[PDB]
Amino acid sequence: REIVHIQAGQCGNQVGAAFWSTIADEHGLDSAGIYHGTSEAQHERLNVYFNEAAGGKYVPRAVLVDLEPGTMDAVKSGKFGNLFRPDNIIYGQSGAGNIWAKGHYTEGAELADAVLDVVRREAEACDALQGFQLTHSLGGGTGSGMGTLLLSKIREEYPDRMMATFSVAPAPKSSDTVVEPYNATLSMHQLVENSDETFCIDNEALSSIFANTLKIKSPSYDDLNHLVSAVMAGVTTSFRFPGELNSDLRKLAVNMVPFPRLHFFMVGFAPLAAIGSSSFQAVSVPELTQQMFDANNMMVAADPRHGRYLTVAALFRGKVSMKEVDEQIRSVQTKNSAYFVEWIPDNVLKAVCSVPPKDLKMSATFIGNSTSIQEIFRRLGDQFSAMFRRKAFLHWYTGEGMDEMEFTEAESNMNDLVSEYQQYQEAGI
Amino acid sequence: ENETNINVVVRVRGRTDQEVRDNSSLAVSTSGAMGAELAIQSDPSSMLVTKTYAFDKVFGPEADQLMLFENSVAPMLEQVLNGYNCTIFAYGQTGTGKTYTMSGDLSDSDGILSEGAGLIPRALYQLFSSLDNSNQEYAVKCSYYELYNEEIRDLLVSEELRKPARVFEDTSRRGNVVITGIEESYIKNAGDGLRLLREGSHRRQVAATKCNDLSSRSHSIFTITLHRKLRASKLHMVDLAGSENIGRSGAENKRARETGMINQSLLTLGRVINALVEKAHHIPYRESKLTRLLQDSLGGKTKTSMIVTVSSTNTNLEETISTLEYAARAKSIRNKPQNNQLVF
Amino acid sequence: MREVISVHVGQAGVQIGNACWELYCLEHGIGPDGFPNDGFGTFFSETGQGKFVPRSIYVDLEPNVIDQVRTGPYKDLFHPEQMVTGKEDASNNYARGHYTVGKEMIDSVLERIRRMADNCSGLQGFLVFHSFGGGTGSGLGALLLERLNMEYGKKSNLQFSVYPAPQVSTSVVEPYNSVLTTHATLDNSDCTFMVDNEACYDICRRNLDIERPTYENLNRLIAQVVSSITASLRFAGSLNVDLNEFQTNLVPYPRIHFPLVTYSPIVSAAKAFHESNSVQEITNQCFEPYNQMVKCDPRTGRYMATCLLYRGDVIPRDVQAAVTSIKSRRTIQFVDWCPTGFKIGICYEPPQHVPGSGIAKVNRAVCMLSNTTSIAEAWSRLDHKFDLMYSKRAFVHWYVGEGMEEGEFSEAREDLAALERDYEEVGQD
Ligand SMILES: C/C(=C\c1csc(C)n1)[C@@H]1C[C@@H]2O[C@]2(C)CCC[C@H](C)[C@H](O)[C@@H](C)C(=O)C(C)(C)[C@@H](O)CC(=O)O1
Ligand SMILES: Nc1nc2c(ncn2[C@@H]2O[C@H](COP(=O)(O)OP(=O)(O)OP(=O)(O)O)[C@@H](O)[C@H]2O)c(=O)[nH]1
Ligand SMILES: Nc1ncnc2c1ncn2[C@@H]1O[C@H](COP(=O)(O)OP(=O)(O)NP(=O)(O)O)[C@@H](O)[C@H]1O
Ligand SMILES: Nc1nc2c(ncn2[C@@H]2O[C@H](COP(=O)(O)OP(=O)(O)O)[C@@H](O)[C@H]2O)c(=O)[nH]1
Ligand SMILES: [Mg+2]
Repeated sequence: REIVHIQAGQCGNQVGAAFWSTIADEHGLDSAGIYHGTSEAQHERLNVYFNEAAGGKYVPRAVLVDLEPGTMDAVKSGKFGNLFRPDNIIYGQSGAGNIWAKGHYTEGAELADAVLDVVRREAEACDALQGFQLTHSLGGGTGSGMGTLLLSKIREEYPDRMMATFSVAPAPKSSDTVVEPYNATLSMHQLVENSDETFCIDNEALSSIFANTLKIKSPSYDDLNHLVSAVMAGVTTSFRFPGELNSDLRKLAVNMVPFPRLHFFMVGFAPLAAIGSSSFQAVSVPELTQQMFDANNMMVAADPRHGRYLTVAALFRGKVSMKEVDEQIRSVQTKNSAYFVEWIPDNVLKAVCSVPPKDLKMSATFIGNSTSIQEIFRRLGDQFSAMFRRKAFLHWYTGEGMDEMEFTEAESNMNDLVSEYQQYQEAGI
Repeated sequence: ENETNINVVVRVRGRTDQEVRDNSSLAVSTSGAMGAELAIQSDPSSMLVTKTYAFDKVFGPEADQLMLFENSVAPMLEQVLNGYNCTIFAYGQTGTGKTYTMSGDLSDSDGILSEGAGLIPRALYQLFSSLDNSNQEYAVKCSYYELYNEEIRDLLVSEELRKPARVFEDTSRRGNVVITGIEESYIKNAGDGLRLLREGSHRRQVAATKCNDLSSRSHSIFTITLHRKLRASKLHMVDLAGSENIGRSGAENKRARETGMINQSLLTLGRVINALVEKAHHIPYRESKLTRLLQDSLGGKTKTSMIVTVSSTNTNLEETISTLEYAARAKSIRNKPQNNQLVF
Repeated sequence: MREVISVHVGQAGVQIGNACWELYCLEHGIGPDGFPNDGFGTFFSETGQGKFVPRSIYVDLEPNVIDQVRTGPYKDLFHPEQMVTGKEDASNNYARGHYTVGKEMIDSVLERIRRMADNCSGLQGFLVFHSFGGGTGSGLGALLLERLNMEYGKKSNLQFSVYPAPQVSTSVVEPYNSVLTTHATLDNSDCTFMVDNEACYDICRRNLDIERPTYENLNRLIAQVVSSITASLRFAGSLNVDLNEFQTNLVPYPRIHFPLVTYSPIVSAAKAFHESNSVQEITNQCFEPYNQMVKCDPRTGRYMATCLLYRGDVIPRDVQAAVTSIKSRRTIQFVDWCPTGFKIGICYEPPQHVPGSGIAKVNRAVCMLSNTTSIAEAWSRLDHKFDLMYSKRAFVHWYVGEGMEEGEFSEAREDLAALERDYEEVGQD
């Protein structure tokens, strides 16, 4: 059971050094790549991400593709440079320009032939693929313009396996570049169709965690990307160890997705507290779940209280039994009858992994599916609306060769993705 | 008028000698005089008699081409000459006759005409026939391609060319869902209709089931552009593939694509009319490429006909009656026929 | 020898099956090798040396829980060619379960049965227990009976498949994978013993006073009623209740074959100490609904036919003097057309307790089985759910997208409601 990992883009690069650092520490690998086992769980399921080599040397399934040749040297010539086969590392010369219409016009047309060729032997050298991760961004060009074209090949290539993309979202307020309403919705056009699902993450929401819970007002991006690697590990936590139930990446997506259009999700994590709030916190299974339904613990700034939960999958790392979970959720589904969908009854999935984390007693990885996500999209389209009617910031896309009316196709795709959620945010049928 | 005009007809196939003489199949369909509600029963003088389904034109294993064609297609052939878009498509279980319904025979006796050739070669000539004697200028174009696993292959050309990016909308109308990146061809007469459709219908992917060696898997779609004179009414002749069961295919992973993804869009064809029994706050037309194209067809500005070809042999009771609820539920939806003289 | 065999499909087949064979070996006093009442090893195949092979086969599509058995304290017990693993899980998809990946794996399983079937002296019938909620045991077990009852014909078929209920749930396609299974169980199985995960849990909270029970504490309750039926014959007792006899004393009609399970006494450590154990007060426990295995209301409905399997030191006249204290005295009337309602046998030897559960040693034990009319509120819980899960056709594209036509969804609710039309008709005075 292997999956294929892609870090397409600059944000793909700096999440991956945050990703694989907490994965290699989780199975007991060092910072170099040699093995140091704790018990048999770390001996048998290193067959999830890692291909073998001579001795106890392990190589992760990864391709890390960028167009900007600078920041790849921060992980190649930088630390963990002995933990990637440099044939897998592949990157051109010219920068994108924070342009969707350039990473999908010309640069993918000059790398994604040779990028996909490296993906060939990584896929063939396992027995059974499971998923195909392409954790990227939507803001800049490389993570988006290649992030769609490298996506759209694989559905034409491997029409069976699954897609788990962790594309980060632009912010309604704290946005970072100026091409964000164009560089999102073009990528949102390709990502609704070909991707199986995605997990949105917004930085403006992520800043609210450190400003309310951990009480740090001066973090770093390297500190911030360190936090998302919880739920990166949190998804395949149920599989990489001896579990008790419902252990698969597929067992999530077969019943987290009611219709094959919506596919989008909200992410929460628990517990987390500063060193001042450390010991005074207790670690209880009812005490965790009350954190997981707060709007101060989500990774997208849309209010979940404002919407309704279609589906909820709870994935727990540690020592936790069955009705410990549910009996607190019983009181939750009484206090929140305006928050649960009625026409889909019994909307709670649960998943228990029987291995604790490091330096923790229990943990709770949360997957949510609100109807609040259309509001960010309506926020995104409203940002799109004033940007397009003037047709400013335009000829750096058509000048590369994308059609003018092709945007209106994407907005019509974008608007329709918004337009399915208003059935269900007010749903008595 | 502006009524609830949605045309639905049912014509079952005929049993063979080995089937019912072994199986003693259902007694659910009549000899097919006119459309009337029959029954749902098996072991009829016993405790399985449930209900009937109200019909428009039920026909048993008795109906022929010109019995159907003069009453179903021909009152809408005049609507095409009247300047209106029309839509005709068939549906049913696999191996029942819905490929026979659109394109039936390849006899093609080119002295005069063919016999039993299906609705499209009857609607081919009988639009070229009446157009020859109505004292106006005419120009005829067509485009014939297929739909297969969320992909489009041009059945007009055998070359390996496809769409550049995506299916396009327009800012002119809402009912347009235009498909560029694909060729339409010019047609002079009735003698050029079958001339391109012959090799054109051969370009599709006729797979082989355990049941039939002819029950294909693609979605044949036959579009017509009529530039008579200044005006143009597009006409949709659409084939649909079958609702394939699990065990009656022998399908491996190469066959499961044209099993699963085909049934994926046929299920999608369910909810796009299951949401029109009450027409709530969203109409999910954009779920697959089969229903984006039929957006102006299904409940839109276009007159729409529908064929439900089922099997009367007891190969099932699962979707023996389940497929007839599609015409039964979504009968009562309305449209709006609009005129087309394109002002230059 | 009155021989029996086992199969196990899904993790419910594994985890209940892990607890079944543990409790068996302590009854027959064997460890991994054996022998640290004379023989009677109908569960076991005898080798020429002493390593008794349990007549069983585990079937799972995902090699996760099978590694636990092949590495834990029971890898030195089984026949490692018999423990067949799959490649990729059904993953809560009955179409993947019953048809697609199961077809590519049944033909390394069905022939594996036949070698174990042709080694039988004379085989009576056997047991196929799994879950309805999950993927593989719902789907592959559905094909596993119809590809067996086609072959072996007049031989008996039982199943102890575990059943979902609205309080505690794990997956959210549990309405779909139950009612898509019950077509297979209607015409293939002679009988089934459905059991809840909730009433199984609640007795571990109330009548065991264990605060947070785990699944092995759930399963050791479950496997004990399994021991109290088959191997109850395999101790020499004063009476005999044969596997044929359940197929006479509990089934008036070929469709009414859904008994319930009730076990007694289930008393924790500090409470049997300070308690006696009569014959009569323990049979009084049996007709209390607090020892019930499926969340139903038996005092509302009537009983078509009952069965009481006593274990331990039992005199057979407190059978008769106390059964009329239940039958002739109490409020809960029987069916007017069933004239007696009771069948009862006495097995002399005591039940065996595990040394690591809250349950304690007791000199007598009753495994109540009864075909009631109050189980009609079990199917109404699912068919009301299966209604609203279907009325918008949500979560259907993961089934029809695999190959199942929707025509079974018509016949599921048509047959299941008509199956409830016999409980309202036979139970109608
Ligand atoms: C103390 C503690 C949890 C806890 C609950 S009860 C108990 C006893 N311990 C957390 C770890 C908790 O696992 C997360 C989710 C660890 C989450 C990972 C992030 C990076 C840290 O939580 C974040 C605050 C940090 O960057 C620093 C401050 C460096 C970390 O040390 C903080 C930090 O990680 O400490
Ligand atoms: N009785 C019992 N039921 C359990 C136990 N653990 C889980 N279950 C039930 O088993 C269901 C899951 O069934 P599975 O065996 O995993 O189904 P599957 O087809 O094997 O699915 P996967 O193997 O996980 O792909 C859960 O929904 C629970 O209802 C247990 O210890 N005892
Ligand atoms: N009503 C009918 N009358 C006479 N022949 C029929 C009829 N229906 C089907 N056939 C015969 O059935 C064969 C064609 O198979 P067909 O039944 O059309 O498949 P299908 O139902 O259309 N499936 P598919 O092609 O996958 O969409 C030909 O031999 C036809 O003559
Ligand atoms: N360093 C860092 N930046 C992030 C992260 N998530 C999102 N971003 C920002 O999101 C935007 C996306 O830009 P990006 O695709 O990386 O730039 P590109 O090189 O043009 O593709 C930039 O402003 C990034 O800084 C993260 O985890 N770390
Ligand atoms: Mg057909």
